[PDB]
Amino acid sequence: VGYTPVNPDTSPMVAYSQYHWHYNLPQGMERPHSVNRTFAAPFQSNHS
Amino acid sequence: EDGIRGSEVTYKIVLEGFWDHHVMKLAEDVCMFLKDVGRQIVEEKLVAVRRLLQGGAVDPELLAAFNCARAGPFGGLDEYDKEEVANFLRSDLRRLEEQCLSVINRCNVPVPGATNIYDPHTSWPHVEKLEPWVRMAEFWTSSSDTSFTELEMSTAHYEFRKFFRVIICKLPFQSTEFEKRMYDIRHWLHRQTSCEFHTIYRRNVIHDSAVFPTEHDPATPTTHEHHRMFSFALDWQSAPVNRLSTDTVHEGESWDAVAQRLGCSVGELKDANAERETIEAGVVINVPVTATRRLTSFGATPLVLPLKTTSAKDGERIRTWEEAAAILDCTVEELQQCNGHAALTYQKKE
Amino acid sequence: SVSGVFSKGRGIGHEATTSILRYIPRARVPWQPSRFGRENLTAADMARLWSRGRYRDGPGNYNSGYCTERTHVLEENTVSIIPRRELEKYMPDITIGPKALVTPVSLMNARNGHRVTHDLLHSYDPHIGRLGKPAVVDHDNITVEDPNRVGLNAATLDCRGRIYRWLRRGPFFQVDNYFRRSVKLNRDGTLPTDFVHEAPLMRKIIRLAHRGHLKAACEEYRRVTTVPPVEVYRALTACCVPGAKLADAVSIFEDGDSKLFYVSRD
Amino acid sequence: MRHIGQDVPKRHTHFVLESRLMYEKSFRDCWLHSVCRAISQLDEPLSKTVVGTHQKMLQRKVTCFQYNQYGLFKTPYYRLANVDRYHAVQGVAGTREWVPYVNVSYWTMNKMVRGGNLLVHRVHYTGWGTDSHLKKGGWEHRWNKVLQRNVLQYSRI
Amino acid sequence: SANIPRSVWDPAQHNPNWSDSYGHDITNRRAWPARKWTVG
Amino acid sequence: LKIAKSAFGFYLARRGQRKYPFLRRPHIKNTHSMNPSAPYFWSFMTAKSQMAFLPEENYITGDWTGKFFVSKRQVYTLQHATSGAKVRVKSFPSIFEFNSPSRWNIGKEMNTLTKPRMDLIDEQMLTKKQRLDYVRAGLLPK
Amino acid sequence: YYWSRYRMPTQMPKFDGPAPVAAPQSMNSTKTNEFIDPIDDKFPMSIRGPLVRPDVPEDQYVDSWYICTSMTHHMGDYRPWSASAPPNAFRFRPFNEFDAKGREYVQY
Amino acid sequence: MLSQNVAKTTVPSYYMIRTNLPHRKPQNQWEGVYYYSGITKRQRHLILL
Amino acid sequence: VANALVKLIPLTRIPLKKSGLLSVDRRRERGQFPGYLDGKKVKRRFAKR
Amino acid sequence: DNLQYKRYDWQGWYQRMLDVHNRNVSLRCRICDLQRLDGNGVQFVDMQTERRLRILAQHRVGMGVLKLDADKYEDQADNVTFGTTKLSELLADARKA
Amino acid sequence: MQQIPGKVDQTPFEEDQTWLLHSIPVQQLEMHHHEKDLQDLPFINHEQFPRSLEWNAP
Amino acid sequence: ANINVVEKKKVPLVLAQMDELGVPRTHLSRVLMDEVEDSLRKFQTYRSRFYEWGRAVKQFDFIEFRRRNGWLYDLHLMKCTTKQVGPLRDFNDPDAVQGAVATAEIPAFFNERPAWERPPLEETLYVTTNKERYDDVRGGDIYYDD
Amino acid sequence: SHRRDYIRMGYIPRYTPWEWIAIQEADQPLIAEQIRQDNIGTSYFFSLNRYWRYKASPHGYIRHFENEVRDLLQYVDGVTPWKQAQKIRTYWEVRSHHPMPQF
Amino acid sequence: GVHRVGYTHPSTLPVPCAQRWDLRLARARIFQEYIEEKAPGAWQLEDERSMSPEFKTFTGYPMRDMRPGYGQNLPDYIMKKRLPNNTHYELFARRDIPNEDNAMYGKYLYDMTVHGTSLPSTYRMHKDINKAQRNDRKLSGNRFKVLCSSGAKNPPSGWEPIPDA
Amino acid sequence: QADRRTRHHMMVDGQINPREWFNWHPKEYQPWYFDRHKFLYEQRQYAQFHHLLC
RNA sequence: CCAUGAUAAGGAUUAUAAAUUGAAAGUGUUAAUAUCAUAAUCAAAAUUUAUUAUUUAUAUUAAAUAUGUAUGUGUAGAUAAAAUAAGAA
Ligand SMILES: [Mg+2]
Ligand SMILES: [Mg+2]
Repeated sequence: VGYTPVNPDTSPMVAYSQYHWHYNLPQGMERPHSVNRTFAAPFQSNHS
Repeated sequence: EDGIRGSEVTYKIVLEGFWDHHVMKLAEDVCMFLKDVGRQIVEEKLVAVRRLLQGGAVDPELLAAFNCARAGPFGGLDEYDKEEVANFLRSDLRRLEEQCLSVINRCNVPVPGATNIYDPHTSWPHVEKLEPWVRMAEFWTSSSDTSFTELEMSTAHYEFRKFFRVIICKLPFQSTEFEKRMYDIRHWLHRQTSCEFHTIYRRNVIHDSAVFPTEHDPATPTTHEHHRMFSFALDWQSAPVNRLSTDTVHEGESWDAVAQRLGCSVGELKDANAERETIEAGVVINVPVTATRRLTSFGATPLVLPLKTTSAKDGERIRTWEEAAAILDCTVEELQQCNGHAALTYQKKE
Repeated sequence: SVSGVFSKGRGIGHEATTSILRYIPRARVPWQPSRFGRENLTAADMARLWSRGRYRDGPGNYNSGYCTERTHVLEENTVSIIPRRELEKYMPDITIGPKALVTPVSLMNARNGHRVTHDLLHSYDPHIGRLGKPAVVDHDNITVEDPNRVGLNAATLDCRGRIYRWLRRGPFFQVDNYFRRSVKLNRDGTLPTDFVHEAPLMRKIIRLAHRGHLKAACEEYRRVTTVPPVEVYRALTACCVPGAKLADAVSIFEDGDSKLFYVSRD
Repeated sequence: MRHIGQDVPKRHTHFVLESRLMYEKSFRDCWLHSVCRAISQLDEPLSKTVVGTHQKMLQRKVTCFQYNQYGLFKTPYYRLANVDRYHAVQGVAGTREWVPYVNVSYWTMNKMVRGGNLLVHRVHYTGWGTDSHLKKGGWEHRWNKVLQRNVLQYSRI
Repeated sequence: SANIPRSVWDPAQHNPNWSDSYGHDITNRRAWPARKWTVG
Repeated sequence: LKIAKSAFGFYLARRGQRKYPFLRRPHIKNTHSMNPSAPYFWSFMTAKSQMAFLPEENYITGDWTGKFFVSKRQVYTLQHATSGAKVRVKSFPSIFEFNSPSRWNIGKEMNTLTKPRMDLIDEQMLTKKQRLDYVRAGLLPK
Repeated sequence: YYWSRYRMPTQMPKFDGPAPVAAPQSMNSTKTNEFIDPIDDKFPMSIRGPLVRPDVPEDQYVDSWYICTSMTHHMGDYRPWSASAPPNAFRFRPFNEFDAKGREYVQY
Repeated sequence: MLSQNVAKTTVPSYYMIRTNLPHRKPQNQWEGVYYYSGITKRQRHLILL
Repeated sequence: VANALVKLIPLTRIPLKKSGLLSVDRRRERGQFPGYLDGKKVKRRFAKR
Repeated sequence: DNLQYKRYDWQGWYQRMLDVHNRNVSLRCRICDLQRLDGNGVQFVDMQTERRLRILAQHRVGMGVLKLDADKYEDQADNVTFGTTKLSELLADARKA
Repeated sequence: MQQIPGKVDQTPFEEDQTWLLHSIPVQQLEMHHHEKDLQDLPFINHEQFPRSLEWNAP
Repeated sequence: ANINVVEKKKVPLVLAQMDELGVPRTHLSRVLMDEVEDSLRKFQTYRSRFYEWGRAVKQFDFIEFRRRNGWLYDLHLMKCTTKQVGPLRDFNDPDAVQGAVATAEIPAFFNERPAWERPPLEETLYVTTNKERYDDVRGGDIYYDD
Repeated sequence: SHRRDYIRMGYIPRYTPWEWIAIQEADQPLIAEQIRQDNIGTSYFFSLNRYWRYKASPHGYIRHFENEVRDLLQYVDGVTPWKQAQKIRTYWEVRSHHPMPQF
Repeated sequence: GVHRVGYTHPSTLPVPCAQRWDLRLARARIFQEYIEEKAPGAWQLEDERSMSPEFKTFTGYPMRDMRPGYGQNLPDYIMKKRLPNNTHYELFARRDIPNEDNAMYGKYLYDMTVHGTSLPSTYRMHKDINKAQRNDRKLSGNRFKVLCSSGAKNPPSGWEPIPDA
Repeated sequence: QADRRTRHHMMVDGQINPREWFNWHPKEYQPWYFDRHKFLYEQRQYAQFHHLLC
């Protein structure tokens, strides 16, 4: 509510809601993420 | 030291959550992880040690390291034979097996009904508590332009908190592999929890009596006056001082005369200079690093250039700047920096 | 019926490109198609806008000493300016000139990345102080007026995203930009190494190292702004040999190599 | 500008950005400023090497240099305005109307705590708290303990 | 070494003193009858 | 605020008579800056050491067109008296000029030569209510 | 959409019918808490006992954020006091010989 | 064109103003930093040749 | 002292407990609080409007 | 940082800020291990040398452990250089005994 | 306390009167501490990171 | 993912040891040194690069690269999850109304209708698109499977 | 991955599974400077004196800035004409013309 | 007592020994130490409050020095003082700003990568939508205010605005 | 000055005004490429057949 | 500068046991009504405002600049606060 939106990381009313993980559940990592391993980008700098 | 109280390397991982139970359960997780990885590494090291105990040669290099002393405790150059050295090596490996076994045996204590990760006798790594960070915020809940009283009467207290557990692992040796697993636990940490890594390891330092020689106090002492504010920036160089490793041989000089002037044995001065068999006047020589009389850069006595009979340019007096700058082998601007009087009066040094 | 802030404006880019480029439709920002930015201000208007926005120090403010009005009104009272020739009679003039506004490169880290003590922050990157063209800082010519408008002005039109950019900059930004916009390999494959103003310093280092003064030489190496020639590295390591200093020879070499373009690989 | 197409509901939020730049200017000028102060005011000799007429001369030279630096940021921190990054409400620091670790004004702290946005914990309004250190000597003591772990636990070299 | 330690997956290294997950926690929440004796 | 004497009248709240921590009040209003002391003459509201240099503000620092008033922490120097040049200071309503030069001023800051709160009051900057309240305190005659 | 997350997964319970047994409902002048349970507070402390929450070692409780109440950091599971101490520990105690302070100064 | 190019925002409305629904995803703690390790077709070809 | 004495001579607990030595009274100075003048008990001045 | 300052434009300056907040490198040695025969057969630190070591480094010794905390430079590498230097310079002076 | 040799000096006074009648001043302005000034006042107690107050440097 | 890639991350440790041991790293076959150099560019980075590697420009450039190769599936910013997985009923009660305490995004292969319940090869014999209703949906799901 | 009840039926691992740790740890690079190898020695003369862009930079307290101070002095002295710095007055020199400067 | 501090050079003693002051000068060279020449011998005062176990406030270290006049002004204070660089002040300078996301990335960059386009702020969008709604019923409660006026005052050669009623 | 083409209007001539940036499904801003110079059936209008190409 | 929302203060009868003497009815700053205007601190500044516990007679201005005024028989009218580690029936 406002012209300035809530930032979802710092607000416990987002973080601990039913659509996210409450602080009384067991806090482990949900799923692993391998991004860089599956499909990797070649290095091209913006600068020469 | 034996048992729990001693190690080569200590890592302390300081875990921090927003809620106490978070950090407690994280510490159980990470702890059991390092228990397994630790047992694997230390077991590997243990088999390497048991093999080295069973037998092996000795480096020529390790033997050389036992035998570098000008005099040992019995007052002469001591000859360690390869046997003795191997025996030192062996004794240390013995101790390392005891330590490895101690770590492994504590890895195997903490079973499911019986797990206590707080005491260090019962587990590896163990866990220490660390007092929580608690900041209390005091503030007005009122929005009132009119009265200070009403603002004070509405005051709230809320706290920010941060909770900490510490994980201690002491290892008998250093393994980059363990260190790697450990740094990488930051990628799988629990939600909204972070960590620090404290390392305390053992490292060889080297004290050079060559670079930091031990000499008598100077013939003139230093006052409180070399210690004013900004004396640190003005009156002192950073240690160590530069002592020249190179000296030029004067005309009348000889091997032993040069050695005497530099404070060496003639043997030393010949070893450092091994290329040269004989030393002529005006030749550049290497000063053996142990020499007692080595000179410091730019002695406190100023080089003076008198005008006198100069070059063949006059044969009477020296005159122009670029001339004296060619003589002293320096920039003309430096030469001018040093001499204020001769630079202000004129450039032809009238 | 029409109320503008500015009467007239101008194009950022010039005839040859524009006259042809117009036949290709360009997508403007959907919610605000027309863009009038601070590149588009006229010369006069830019001057005015650039004076304002700097609290008290800045030339816009009537009492900064840079004011061009001959008269100013405080609560119906008209005050006539005191000319500076007159101000000086009781208030002595101690003025160094523009060199006073620029510290050496040596101090850039003490100062959190800057050489310039001016009132606006000065970035060494191309974009923050960009007008139409890329920003470039003159260290000789720094003035209070700031004609090139490279400083980061806090209150001007269009400033906000610039300020935000400046606050996001990486830990070495000032330093890195300063270093890469100068000091770069020539189009021939030659090293940047030979510069007229630094030459006597390199000479002095070499000279010092040949007489075996390792510390004095290293102490002069510190004050070098530009890549030092190969001869310096040769001299310096040759000096490390007789006293056996290996750690020092190695850190010298490694310093000149793959930092400074591999001058050190010889 | 001139209130045409303004993006933020409060115009004054921009001032907050201005403030940031002030701190930036201070980082750029602090060391310099303080050195020039210390060398200027020093009555004792500077050192063994710089004394007497040279020192007097150098002192004046330095304060002349320091006066010449236009825009050098000398303003003491407690005189800079504290203004919220959210609603641009201002408060005096060290007063109950400014909340230091979030750096927001009382007004915003209240709003943000009551609708849950900040994560804090409520503690009885009348005491010292949950915290041991505050419980002992109050604000000053905790202030001290912070000094102790930032500085004094080190034996500097 | 290996990324996943032998102790985990190799039955030669099986730990006989480990118990399954369910058993201990079932055993734990047990509240035995408080009237073990007459009189008390 | 009740009355807006400046822009800030709109932005600021008074909060009744509210206490601030020692020697930090948001607005520096030095009512005391001219507060006569014979024995403390050289130590009161002046430099803590007589070996301090005069402030920034006694010097022309850069290329100037000219100024309107000099700052009030500028210190009055023999040349201020002798040179016969305009010396202005920003006070309220508008500006105070040092017109009649005296050596008795020398060595003090103009803070100290300019009475911040005058015993003189304009009846025309006062509301009829405010004028009433100034008659109650026994300032204005009526 | 980013918002596609905040949809309801399940159909939420409808409000079909009347206020619950002994609901707070307020007549001409009544001081009414929606908060306090009408039936379980009226029930004598003598009988029910001073407990607000199950009597269990407090490490199992967390002081809730935003709610004045405590919750259990393992949802609803409960371990009795007996599970904190060693088997048959006198006054559940790490060791039976002494109280905490007794343990400290014996050790010293 | 590309069918994974998909609206992340809702149709603009007052529902963005009047509601505490967040305008971006919260950061994902366990997703690594994206960085560049990988080679071109051209480069692989150069190596093979 | 009384609690120590009881740990030492167990039976001595019965006189002690009856004379209310072992009994603990729970009392505290009021927490500090800026609303009150003295910081503890005294509310600030009130005036009718 | 693995949380918030992990991944975007602020990850850089926050990282550097932690690193500079952490520059301190603690250098320890037991005075016990300094008493050993030197390469020349003379004991490296004897009783008098130890007394001189203690008086020179005042509060920098405790429980018979000499501890130098090197904070001078922003980077840990430079602080081990610095710390190591001060150590050998202090030993060099203590050894005058 | 070590002092510079050759400097005329005083010893801490034993007599109460010697303390009381000497020219020692009282604190008058706001008071400063070279480290603690960065954390502004005791009530604004600035904290860069939320480390435990008992945190111990390794 | 393929786990065993972690082993390559040993390599920059081994290389460091080879320098402590005096094994010149340039006697390694051209072949092996290609594989190793690859392994390096996967896991090794310097303190320099590390200060700059999280800039948003580089993160979003990596996203752009993935977009031109049409692989957006895994990226965080760039994927919108739609499908929700309903609760499991109990015969202990139809009455009890379940509600979600927490929510997690996890790959669909954890719970997917058992292969003998669903029609035979779906990828090949059915063209499926998940899309959004255009019309206003009073209640029910805003996405359907066409 | 075989556990069909993973979040749905309420099973949440208390310990993060080995396979996941492997993936996580295998995604990010390792910093080279973390490996800590010193077999040469400490560089007394050259290291702290290295080229300015990569330099060892002093921090915090002003003492540690000895190098910088020298430079700032040199610079200042070079830029600042005595002709100008003459004119800066001390309070007592100014007050000498007040009719009662000393008591 | 008022005395002259005194020093016996070891060459003059009937046993040479290393004088504590001499050692002090050694220690001052090693850790470069300002030796305050004017430090009054009489003024040794420990800070009772923090240094005595008798007060609840006991930290073991001298928290403040007990010198009444001491001020941020003095060269001595300046010499031992923590500079503001890389302290919390810097952290505030960077992380506390009006729209917190502008700390992590350029808005335009983000918008253009995620959405196809730059997006206006929520506030701006509100004023936009409102104009559209209320331009649909009433007309001409309006005004025409631009940044640059020339585009309206001399419009291009084409541009014949559709008449309205 | 201004007119129906230039002003903000929810609706122009009884139908939704296509000129408003906010009258479109945000998905329409997502980036796409020009097809037309490619082979007939690769183009986007034939998308229902794309899974089938040869 | 017209341009809705939302959190203050304000003791009056659920009591003693293993237990809190602070309340929802709303106090500038916050989200759909627009159609006069750049007013915002980065120092050193101008009292009229209900809503504020100041140091009262041995010793009295040193560091950011820091208050010159009212001795009058503890003396009108009228007002303030407290039953909480204190001591009141
Ligand atoms: Mg209201
Ligand atoms: Mg402004």
